[PDB]
Amino acid sequence: MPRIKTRRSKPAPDGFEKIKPTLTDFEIQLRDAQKDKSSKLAAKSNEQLWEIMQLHHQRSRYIYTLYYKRKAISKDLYDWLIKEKYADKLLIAKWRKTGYEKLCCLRCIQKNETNNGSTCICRVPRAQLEEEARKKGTQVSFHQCVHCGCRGCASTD
Amino acid sequence: LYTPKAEMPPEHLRKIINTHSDMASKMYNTDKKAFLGALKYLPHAILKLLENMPHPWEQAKEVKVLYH
Amino acid sequence: MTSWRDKSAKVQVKESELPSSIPAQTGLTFNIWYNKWSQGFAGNTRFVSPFALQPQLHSGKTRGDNDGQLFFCLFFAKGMCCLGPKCEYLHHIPDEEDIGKLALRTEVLDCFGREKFADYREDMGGIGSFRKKNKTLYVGGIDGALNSKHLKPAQIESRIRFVFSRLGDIDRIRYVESKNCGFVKFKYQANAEFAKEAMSNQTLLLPSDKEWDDRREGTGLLVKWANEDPDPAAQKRLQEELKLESLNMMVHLINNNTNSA
Amino acid sequence: NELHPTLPTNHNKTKLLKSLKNTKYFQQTTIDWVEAGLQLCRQGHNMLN
Amino acid sequence: DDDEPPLSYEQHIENIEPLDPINLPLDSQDDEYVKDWLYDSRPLEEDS
Amino acid sequence: FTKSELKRRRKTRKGDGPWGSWS
Amino acid sequence: DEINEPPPNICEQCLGDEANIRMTKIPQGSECKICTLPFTLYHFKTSKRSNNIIKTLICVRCATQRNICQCCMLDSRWHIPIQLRDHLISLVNEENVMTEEAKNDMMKRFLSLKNVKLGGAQITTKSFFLYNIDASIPEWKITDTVSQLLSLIVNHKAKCGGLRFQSSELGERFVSIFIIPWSSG
RNA sequence: GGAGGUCAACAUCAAGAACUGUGGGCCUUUGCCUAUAGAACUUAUAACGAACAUGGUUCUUGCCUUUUACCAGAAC
Ligand SMILES: [Zn+2]
Ligand SMILES: [Zn+2]
Ligand SMILES: [Zn+2]
Ligand SMILES: [Zn+2]
Ligand SMILES: [Zn+2]
Ligand SMILES: [Zn+2]
Repeated sequence: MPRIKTRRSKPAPDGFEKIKPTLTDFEIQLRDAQKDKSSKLAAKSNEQLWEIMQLHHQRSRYIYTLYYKRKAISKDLYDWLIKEKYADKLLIAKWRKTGYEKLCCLRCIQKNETNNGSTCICRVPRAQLEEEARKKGTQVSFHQCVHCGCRGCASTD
Repeated sequence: LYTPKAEMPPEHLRKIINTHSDMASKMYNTDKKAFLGALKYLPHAILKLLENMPHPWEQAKEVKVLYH
Repeated sequence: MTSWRDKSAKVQVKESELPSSIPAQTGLTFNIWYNKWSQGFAGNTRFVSPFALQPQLHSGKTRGDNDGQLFFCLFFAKGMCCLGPKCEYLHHIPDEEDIGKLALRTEVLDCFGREKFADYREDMGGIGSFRKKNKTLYVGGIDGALNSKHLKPAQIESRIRFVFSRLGDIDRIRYVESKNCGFVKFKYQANAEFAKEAMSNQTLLLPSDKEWDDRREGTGLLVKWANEDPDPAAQKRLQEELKLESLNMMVHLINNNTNSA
Repeated sequence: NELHPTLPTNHNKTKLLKSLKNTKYFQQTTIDWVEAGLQLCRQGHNMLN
Repeated sequence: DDDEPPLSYEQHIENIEPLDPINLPLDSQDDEYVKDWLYDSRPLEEDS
Repeated sequence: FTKSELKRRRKTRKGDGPWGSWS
Repeated sequence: DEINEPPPNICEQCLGDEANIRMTKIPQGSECKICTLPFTLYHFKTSKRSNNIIKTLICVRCATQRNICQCCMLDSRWHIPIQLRDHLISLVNEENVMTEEAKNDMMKRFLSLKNVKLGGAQITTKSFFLYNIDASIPEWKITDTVSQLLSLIVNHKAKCGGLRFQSSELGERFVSIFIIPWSSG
């Protein structure tokens, strides 16, 4: 488990060093965007979080593409990562499923949280939002999912 | 329906509290009321915290928190 | 068209520069719940804005426009809005047409989307009253010229007219030398409110004149709602206006009504 | 303690956290204990103030 | 002390490195079966 | 719509996936 | 219970023209802006994609006595403000009918309960000095007219139209209840 | 299809030493007699927890100027 080094934490697997710097560059930036840089506007503070969410998402996409896509590491490296909280087991378990392949997060597919219905507009393909932009003619009001800043999360866009 | 909960990184939490720490704005006048609400539930939290103390032989324990 | 409808609207202030919250030192310690100061009492806190809007200079196109909002960005009406074209709430002066849209809904609420109360307020305070239309603004504490008294009350007049003029259509402006106040009156409830929230706490004359550097320590001009005009003249005039207006709307009532027969 | 039972409450079955963690407003994660100790000090404090 | 506002976690504490706990020597002869897992946080999350 | 149309069309968004901003 | 039971009273216009709508229910919402007591508040957006959310500002006890849409606050039947409809209705007949309402605090709260309805409901520079200025006519109407056939300072006290323009090109084009003089030094 | 989850919802958990269904006969649906089938979990120095807190009301006391806060026994 623990992100902290501690004695219980089973020492690294092998290929680790080859990736180690790519990891650390994300890591510093988290320490960077958690820094409490004040703003009076709600719109901002939520933006601030939109970083942390984004980074976390990239790190996981990276480890994921290494292990599954190109198979450039070994099962024990990978599983050691995931044990150390380097990447989301779960989220990656979505990226393996058919449609979700490019998914945001796991709030953005929650059915139960949203007032009605489901699934932030975050998911719908642009190919349709554009259709209501056709008929109605207002272009398209959507830009950022309040939770993330997804824009066309669905795996076509 | 019922998907389960979605676990999220620890950061998102730290950023949250590390902002609402400084409150002087207007936009917190909801959160301000929110705070008074949780005052009812605090002693609960205490219990559910302090029964997980880490015990002499573990160095650092890691827990699962459920936050507002 | 070429002015507002052309180029996208712009930021005024960088969110960095945005003014300091926690109003400063009317008393000892800072209360967290309300945002005030604690003990003691001094002459009231108010001060001229460091800011003002610039009617044709900053106004432009923004997001709410392309997405179809209604209410006007008030932190634009102070030209203090730090979101630039990002702001949903509209940046610019009311035309007649927008009011064409609102006018369904302007019974209850302003052009900034806020809910008018009923009974005004002890002093004729900040938002209006749904029981009544009022287009007409009292203006007081004109000493937000600082104390330099301008060679003619008609220089006051030229200045008041110069300012409030820009902000929309107008009926009239009566300065009063007897009592210090300007009373101004517009077309649309909409314009009125917009100008009001804009013009609080300001100082005067050119990009510089005389004490212009120190303009910033003035108190700033109160702009508050106006009561009746108790003269008979204006008053007779009013009851006329309402009368011809009823005279119009009867036509509506007989059209949909008469159709319903 | 042995002379006087209590004999618990079938139906207690609706816990706080279950009820809570079901809403929009709560979220879930993991974190070092000590840290959560501290967050609880900030919390408790800001409330009482 | 009371004047001394408690220091946040992300900075001071997370980088410090923990400084060893109790445990106890055990043995490779007597305690051989248990010397592996005895001190895990939860001793066996997995042994199927 | 058509697959070619989509594939070509997307690169337009500024920053890869999915935070990348169309327009 | 009964709080729910008189249901919402809503315009069929301002309500917006979509086929299907969803509206929230919150059993103790705001107080009235009128009687100052609680009630059930009903949100909704008009259309689905809107940015702006209609709320309901008043009782159904208070919007009955005066007979009006809780969102709009126009008449139910005529889509018109109270202070109009009961003014027209004052006129024909001759004099009557206005609704004297509620200063103080528990005067209005009290007055909410009694069921009497209310009257409205009962039933349902080149200086140009141009003079002769009419009493009832605004500036908007003046420069209105000017821009309509093709910038001003009026004094209504002295009925003296003071006037200026950008270029004397607008001198010709101006000329090419009105006292003319083309006045400048 | 198998394994798992510090996942969810809906049922049930203290009694004639005790559960439920079904067939046959009687009174007239309950119920009684008889025949038959299946029975998770919990029970005999008796019980869901080889654990152990608080509150209310009503009494008996102890602190003892009075109310919170309390002292130590009982019943509900
Ligand atoms: Zn997302
Ligand atoms: Zn989303
Ligand atoms: Zn998304
Ligand atoms: Zn704005
Ligand atoms: Zn009411
Ligand atoms: Zn309506």
